[PDB]
Amino acid sequence: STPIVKASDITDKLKEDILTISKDALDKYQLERDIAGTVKKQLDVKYGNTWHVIVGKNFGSYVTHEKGHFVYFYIGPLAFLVFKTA
Amino acid sequence: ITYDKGIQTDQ
Repeated sequence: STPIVKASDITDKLKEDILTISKDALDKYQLERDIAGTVKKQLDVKYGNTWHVIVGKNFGSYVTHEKGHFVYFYIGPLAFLVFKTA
Repeated sequence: ITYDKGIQTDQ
């Protein structure tokens, strides 16, 4: 399923990478925690520390992120909040 | 440089 981007402060290349890593994450893992974990760890390695990932069907959030490192999107019913801090 | 952001799932 093509991701539905709801909010973002991000460049195109970084966005496509996050979405790709997140789709692959869903095929690998069943638990939301593990899905978030593999996204977070891969981004830390590829783009530097420090990433944080929330994956879920019901949550509200308020966070602070580095400029150009924020995306919030759905893949099917599952929402992904992905962002980087210093 | 940072920004703050709030989000809310639809379900």
